[PDB]
Amino acid sequence: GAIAGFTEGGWTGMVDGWYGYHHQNEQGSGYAADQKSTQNAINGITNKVNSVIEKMNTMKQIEDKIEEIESKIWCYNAELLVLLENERTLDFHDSNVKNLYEKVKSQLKNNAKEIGNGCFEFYHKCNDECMESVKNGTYDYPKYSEESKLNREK
Amino acid sequence: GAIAGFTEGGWTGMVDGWYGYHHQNEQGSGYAADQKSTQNAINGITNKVNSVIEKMNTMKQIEDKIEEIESKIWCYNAELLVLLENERTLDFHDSNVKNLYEKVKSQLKNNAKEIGNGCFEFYHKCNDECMESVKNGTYDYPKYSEESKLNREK
Amino acid sequence: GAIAGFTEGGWTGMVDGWYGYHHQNEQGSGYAADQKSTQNAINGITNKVNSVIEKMNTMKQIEDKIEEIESKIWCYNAELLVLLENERTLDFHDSNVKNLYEKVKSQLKNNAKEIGNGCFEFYHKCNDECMESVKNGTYDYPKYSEESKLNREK
Amino acid sequence: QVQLVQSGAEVKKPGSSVKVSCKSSGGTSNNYAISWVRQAPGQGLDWMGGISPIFGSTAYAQKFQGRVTISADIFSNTAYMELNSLTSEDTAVYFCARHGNYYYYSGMDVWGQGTTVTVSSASTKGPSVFPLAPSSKGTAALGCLVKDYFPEPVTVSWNSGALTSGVHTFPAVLQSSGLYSLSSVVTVPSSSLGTQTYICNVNHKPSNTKVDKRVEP
Amino acid sequence: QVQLVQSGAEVKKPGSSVKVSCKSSGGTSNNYAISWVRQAPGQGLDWMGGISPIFGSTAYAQKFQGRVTISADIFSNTAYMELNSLTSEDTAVYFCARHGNYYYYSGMDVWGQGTTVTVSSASTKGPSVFPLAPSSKGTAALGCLVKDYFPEPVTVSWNSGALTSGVHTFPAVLQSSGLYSLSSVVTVPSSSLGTQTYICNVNHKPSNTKVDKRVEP
Amino acid sequence: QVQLVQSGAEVKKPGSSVKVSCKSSGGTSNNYAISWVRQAPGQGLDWMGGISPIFGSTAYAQKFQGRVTISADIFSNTAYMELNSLTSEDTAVYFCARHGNYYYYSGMDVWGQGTTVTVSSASTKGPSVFPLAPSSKGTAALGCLVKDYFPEPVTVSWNSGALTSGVHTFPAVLQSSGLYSLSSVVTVPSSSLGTQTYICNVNHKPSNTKVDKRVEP
Amino acid sequence: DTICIGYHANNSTDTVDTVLEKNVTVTHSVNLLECSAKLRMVTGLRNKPSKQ
Amino acid sequence: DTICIGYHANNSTDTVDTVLEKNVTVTHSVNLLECSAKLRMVTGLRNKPSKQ
Amino acid sequence: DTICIGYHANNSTDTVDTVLEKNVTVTHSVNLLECSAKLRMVTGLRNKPSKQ
Amino acid sequence: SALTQPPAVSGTPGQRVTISCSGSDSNIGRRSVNWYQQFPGTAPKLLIYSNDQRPSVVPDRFSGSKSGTSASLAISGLQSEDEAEYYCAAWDDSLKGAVFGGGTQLTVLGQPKAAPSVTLFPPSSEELQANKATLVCLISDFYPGAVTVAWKADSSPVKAGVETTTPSKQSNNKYAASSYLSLTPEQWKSHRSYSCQVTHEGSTVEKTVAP
Amino acid sequence: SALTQPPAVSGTPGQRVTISCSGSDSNIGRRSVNWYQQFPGTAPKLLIYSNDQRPSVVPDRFSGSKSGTSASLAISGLQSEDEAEYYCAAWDDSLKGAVFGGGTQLTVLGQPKAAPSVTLFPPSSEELQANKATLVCLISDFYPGAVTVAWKADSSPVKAGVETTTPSKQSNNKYAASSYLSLTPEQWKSHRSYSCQVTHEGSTVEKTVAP
Amino acid sequence: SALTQPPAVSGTPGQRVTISCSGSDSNIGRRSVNWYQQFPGTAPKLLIYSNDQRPSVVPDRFSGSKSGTSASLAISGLQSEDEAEYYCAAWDDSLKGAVFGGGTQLTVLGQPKAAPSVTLFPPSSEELQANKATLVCLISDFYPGAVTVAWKADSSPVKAGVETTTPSKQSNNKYAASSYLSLTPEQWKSHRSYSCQVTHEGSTVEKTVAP
Repeated sequence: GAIAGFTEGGWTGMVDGWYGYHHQNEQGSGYAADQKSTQNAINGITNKVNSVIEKMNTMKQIEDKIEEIESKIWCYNAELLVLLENERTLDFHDSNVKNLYEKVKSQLKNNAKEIGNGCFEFYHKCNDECMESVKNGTYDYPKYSEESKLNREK
Repeated sequence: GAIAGFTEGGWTGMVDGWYGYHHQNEQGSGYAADQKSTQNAINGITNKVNSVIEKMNTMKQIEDKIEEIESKIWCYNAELLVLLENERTLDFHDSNVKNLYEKVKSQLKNNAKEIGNGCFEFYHKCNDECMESVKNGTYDYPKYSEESKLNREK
Repeated sequence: GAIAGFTEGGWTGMVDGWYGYHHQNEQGSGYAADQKSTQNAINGITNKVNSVIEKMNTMKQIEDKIEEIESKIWCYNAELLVLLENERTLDFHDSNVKNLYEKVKSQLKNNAKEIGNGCFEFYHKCNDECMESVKNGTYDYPKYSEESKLNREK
Repeated sequence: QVQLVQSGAEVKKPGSSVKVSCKSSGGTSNNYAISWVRQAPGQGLDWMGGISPIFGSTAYAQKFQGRVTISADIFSNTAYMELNSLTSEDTAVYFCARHGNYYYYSGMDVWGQGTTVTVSSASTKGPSVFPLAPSSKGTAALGCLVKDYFPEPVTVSWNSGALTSGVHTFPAVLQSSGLYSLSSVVTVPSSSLGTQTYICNVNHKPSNTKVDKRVEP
Repeated sequence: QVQLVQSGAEVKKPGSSVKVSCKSSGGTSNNYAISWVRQAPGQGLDWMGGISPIFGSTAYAQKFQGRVTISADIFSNTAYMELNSLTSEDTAVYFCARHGNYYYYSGMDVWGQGTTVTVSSASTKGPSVFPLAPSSKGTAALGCLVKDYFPEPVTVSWNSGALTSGVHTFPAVLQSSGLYSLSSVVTVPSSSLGTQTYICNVNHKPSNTKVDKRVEP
Repeated sequence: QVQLVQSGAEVKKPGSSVKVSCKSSGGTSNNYAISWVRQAPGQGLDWMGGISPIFGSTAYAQKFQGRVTISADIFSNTAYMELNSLTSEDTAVYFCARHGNYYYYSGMDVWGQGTTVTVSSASTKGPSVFPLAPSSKGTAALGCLVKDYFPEPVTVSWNSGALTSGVHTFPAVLQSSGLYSLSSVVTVPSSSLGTQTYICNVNHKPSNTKVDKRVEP
Repeated sequence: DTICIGYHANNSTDTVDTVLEKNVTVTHSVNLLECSAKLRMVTGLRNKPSKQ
Repeated sequence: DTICIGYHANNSTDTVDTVLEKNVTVTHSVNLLECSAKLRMVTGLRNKPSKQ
Repeated sequence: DTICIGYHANNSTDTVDTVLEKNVTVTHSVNLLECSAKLRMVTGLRNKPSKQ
Repeated sequence: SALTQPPAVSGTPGQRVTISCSGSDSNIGRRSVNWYQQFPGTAPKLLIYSNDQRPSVVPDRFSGSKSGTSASLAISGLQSEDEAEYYCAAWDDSLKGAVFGGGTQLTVLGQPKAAPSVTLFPPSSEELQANKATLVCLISDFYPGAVTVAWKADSSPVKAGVETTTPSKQSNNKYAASSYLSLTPEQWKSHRSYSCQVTHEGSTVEKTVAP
Repeated sequence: SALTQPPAVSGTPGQRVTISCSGSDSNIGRRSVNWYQQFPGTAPKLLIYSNDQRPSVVPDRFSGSKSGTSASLAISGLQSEDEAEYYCAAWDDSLKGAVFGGGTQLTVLGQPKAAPSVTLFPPSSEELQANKATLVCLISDFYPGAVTVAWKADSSPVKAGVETTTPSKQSNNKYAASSYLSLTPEQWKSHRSYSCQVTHEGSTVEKTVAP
Repeated sequence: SALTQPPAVSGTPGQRVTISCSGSDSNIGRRSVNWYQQFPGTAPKLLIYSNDQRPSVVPDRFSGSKSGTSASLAISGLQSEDEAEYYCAAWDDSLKGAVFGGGTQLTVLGQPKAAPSVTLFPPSSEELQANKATLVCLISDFYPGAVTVAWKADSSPVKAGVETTTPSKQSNNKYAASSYLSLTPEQWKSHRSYSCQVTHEGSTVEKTVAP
């Protein structure tokens, strides 16, 4: 109905990256994904892959019964090393984007304050101008502390 | 002393099923377990079992030293596949019964409201009549919205 | 800047043990670690170690190809049994010290009350006298209920 | 296609113990509660208890409490019932039954063939079978006489169960000496007389006597 | 030192399909988006689509949608493009390109050598090479004549790529019979005349003809 | 029944280094802090440092900081102490001790036999043992003379430690030449004279001389 | 009035191991060994009885 | 006005297993088998689409 | 006045792997190899130092 | 036993008759009742569960109700194949056990007198060689069930060695019985002929065998 | 195609000239533009990305700007090695695809007339034995590019069998072309001598071969 | 060293005497003190820990107190087997190290004069064959400890080659000492007889050996 924020789901509409943002100032909607950390994630994610795939490959029935032994081991050996990095690929994701929260609670300060759900309503009105600076990591706050300090009044 | 609710423990007294309810209207106590989802749980739980047990079973000292090799592998192989589905049998449980919460927060609406602990006090008085309908999944709410809307007054 | 409490970090300054306390009455600072449960932790921790290390150790290329087979198994077998008790060594830690919370919420009662972070401010003034009794497990509360009940006034 | 297949009938002397098995053939019943109910000859049903192996419940009737042990093997899809300190009142036919669900409130919807358990001071002996020639009468009568067997019960089939029409197998009689005897007969047409042969299957587990005799003109 | 190495040129008749490979040699590009862009002879660049294997995106140009399939093998660090229902307009040179990042907005920074794909009703035949003797002229001229080859294109090198200076290899001509022919020449000094030898390498994949003839006085 | 068993005495010349081991025999001490404390001859106790392997603490006395390394092997239940840049003041007896708990505040409750470490400019030589005949005197005296050994210390036992009563082993004397010598004697009864034999065990590790001579009439 | 939703508990002393945790007591499980002698598989839920 | 930080979701039906959990649907993964026939490795994130 | 309960931290740079997580820095562990060269076992706790 | 049923019921073909089950608050009063069907010597089949609910195989003519502390079941268009005993059942919370009714035997208003096929069997030949003589009179084809058989040596009756079974139902349900005459070949060598005499509802049928 | 470029540009060595790219709101208007360089027969190289950003290998003389709905690039101190075609590119959200400009061909104000080296090649000897005769006139060393070659048998021209290529750039860039004279050894056995005649900007060069 | 102890103490059998330990705020002042026992040449035993706490093996006669910045220990019913040195110990936070007292030597009011058993040992026979002669005078059985031994060749003393040990405690504790006479078989061949002369508290004992 409305939109979202993390807590209750991811964003089908955001396609520019794994992680990223979207804003609604009075101009209009528009999903904008974070190239910043979507990249350095993938790079490591990519590095986890080959690091996994680097491990693939090192009396008649004796030979067979052995052949089937390491057909057995290796095949579960893999299964072992699949569930592992899979789970920890997935704590790596959720980690990053709570890190992509500290993102600007260490920047948006007290100008918006947690809606709870993972969104923010500004004591400001933040145009393209402004969300871009957030996205840039630019977001100053001598900005216009004052009005928000006033706007705070609410 | 009082009774309970999930948060701080399970119910020794409830024996009719894994998951289920208990109510205290002015008539009297009585644990009533949810056949609904206790069954479809077990069915899957049961299906997890045989799916596990389907995997059991596929120069002098060479033969032995091999025999003891897959005595070794298989025996830990199992140990592997025991801790796994055990843990995820146990996220399956807790999952279901938070699902057995959404149960009627998507039904009890705002007529009772979360005690916190996992119980509810009605802005209503809900007799056998009424808890049965909850249990049935019947629980209408043109019921008597009004009085609760009044009762809400509190 | 200030000090801490669990929630946002452990204590570099506390060296007397794994788990333990520190207090600030008007006398002065001083980290005091809990020998009580730091010991019975280690003892079990120690017992987990040897229990792990008790498992170490039970046609030409046939012999080798086998030798390398259990070089393979055992070496990952270990790797298996390392991540396991490592993770559950680490739920054992966090468990203990929430147990080292119930410690005196089942003792400090309502004389201090949760700062949230894992510290306490007393409706009392608790000198060396007093924190020692906490540390001892002595901490009575016919103590001086009254003044805290008054101090509570705040 | 699930069916419950119970072990064959057993007979033991009093004070001894017996274990009865119920195999879920064609699938598993582990996700169901299975109950044991006994029917003494010409008597009503009596609940003994039940087990729901995956659910984790094992229940007992109050009267049979402490004397009966009910168990299940999930691997083999087989549930077992064992009764101890047998007396003459424990002589009965024992059924295994599956409830509609994991619990005992639900109706029992798949039933075993039933297993006869007989408590008698006694020493088991095997039957001797002798043909009953098509002496009497488009229709004719032939049979097998089952002689001297202890204790009950015995099953009879003809030609490996291939023979199905017009066969009636009689109740046993208990003689003064104390031994059972019986006859099994089937009336089949007179037309095949001479060409076609009749063969008898007699089996009774306590003796585990499974015995064959063929009837000739 | 990453470079993208594409399979050699292919020629297939219309309505058939072709698969082109791009190998990331000297490293992986899996953490990058790779796009396929085509340039028809003397024409502008045309985006066909792209894939980012680890990110999980596969994108297609609208005009080529449903006709093109782009894939990657993470193990081999190779990306593949396959086009179907070929027609004459699909005759072109196909490049593989790596974006600056995991996505297609970023600039394409590593480029393959390019692969020529020719759509012609035709039956592939191999070239015959004949030496062009240092007949003409401190400087001299020698060459190889590449005769009767279908379809385009052919690569020529001299003495295993060892020979680099003053070599010019000509464009082909399409004869009335419909077959390509070409000459390759290099002007090298007259000083080594008699002592030192020149060797020719001619290869063209559709025929997969790689052919060698050495030129003598 | 835990006991700490230290390696035997060692002697090394100054500026060299020595490693001393303390084995927890009959169990593990890994869950305990173990400290190293040294006692120079006729001097007070001196804390060198300690280690608590499972807890993760390794502590050093300030004076010995940077010169001493204390380590533990959890597998072998053995803790090690190594001192470097030896000088004459480092000549002493070194003990290993277990605290009451994982930490160093607690009392040291199991003590090793102690290991003697001697720092001397010197070249180790082995002792020669010669019997001391029961010449002198219901009581008699016999002994072994330990001759020419460097450096200290030597252990003497009689008949494999089987012989326990009335044995006194003397302090060594340092001769003008600079070599130690000693005698060991035991007074035992005169009654067994002729029939029963006495055997001597002499061992001192720096030489690792363990030497046997039996005394005869 | 009130209604509560709950899960089963009992007096079972049976225990199992999980990847994450050790010797958890649960109300019911089946034992798979008709080697190293440790293979209990859980069917029931975590055993956390009320008190009274 | 508002700004939200979000993660990707899509219409992928692909699923993987983790130590802890089974058949989780994720937006993208690579398949490693160029034996027991179960070896999918995740690259994408947990697939939890909004709704509208 | 206040009292706080805390756990140890230090300047250890040592790290281990768990089922769930990778290279966690912990205050103390023992190394078991007196093969694939990865077998550190933790004894200490997660290393999460205050700051000042 | 906790549940109450009439010992026996009867009905005419096609009529509706009903069987009642009375329990206390401990069983039916708070829990559902299931009722079961038994044909002789075979296992039960489930007809109704959850008070009024009916199973896939069962005819609509069976239908149910339960009220208060009692439950009852009506069989409409009663038919002859329905001849069997049916049992009420329920969970009992006091017993923490399943309970059954005493049982009710249903009879369908009989069909006319039908005379027996009697068959008498000879010593098998091996059996006389074995030490044996036995006569088997198989009395078959009878309807409704209780009669007496008297056996003669010559034309004279023999009391000794005679054991006669009490009647049993055939599969399409009318009755058959067995009586055996035990005795040794000398008894046989000596005789006559032997006969088994069946008299039904006052009318007698006989068959004879001779050595 | 979504992006607009002039078809061709020219410049003198050392001058600054600029090439423009016009798009709509769907491409450049909301997204960055990348522009590419193509020398003939080889793959493109990336010069600028993210509007004004410049790659490590590229000379500062290239620099960029984009405005509103259009973008343009200036090449200062234009030099001869720069002779090539360069393409604008951008992401298009409507297309959800990458787009390219039509392309712009850059010409550097030519350098003086340079005459060709012409080389004519003989039938290889195996080739006459093979059924064959072919003459290869390799016309090389030419600057700027388009001329005509006429071939004679004796001193008389031959129209039949002549195929002449359209000109191509050499690697340090001036042009060369190929023409082939096809025909069978009898044609060859019979003749004369053969010649390839190249005339450039009205002046003719000839070489001759004889059997 | 941080902790203060009297160098030596004495007591009569049965009396109570006390030994003190003074530290500063850095050690005992904020932490518990442990004190240790040493008998000569052997390892220490722990007597008290945590100020006043007593170990399972230790007699109640030992008991403890510590006050302020000092600690002291009383031994009641002092007995002779108690003769040994005992050390105070504590953790020091400034040093972040364990500290020990200087040590205190306990003496029990002596028991009466006891004369020595002196034993003189002959060259072992192999030893004279080996190049050797040595005399071993074993002076044993002595109480309390310090005396002088002078040795004679004939009846004349020999200064050269004589090395005499300083006294040592036996295991049930009274003292013994060793003196050796070194010298070569010619010295031996030549002589007389040899004697070791022990004089204790002014009274002399002698034993003699001859070749």
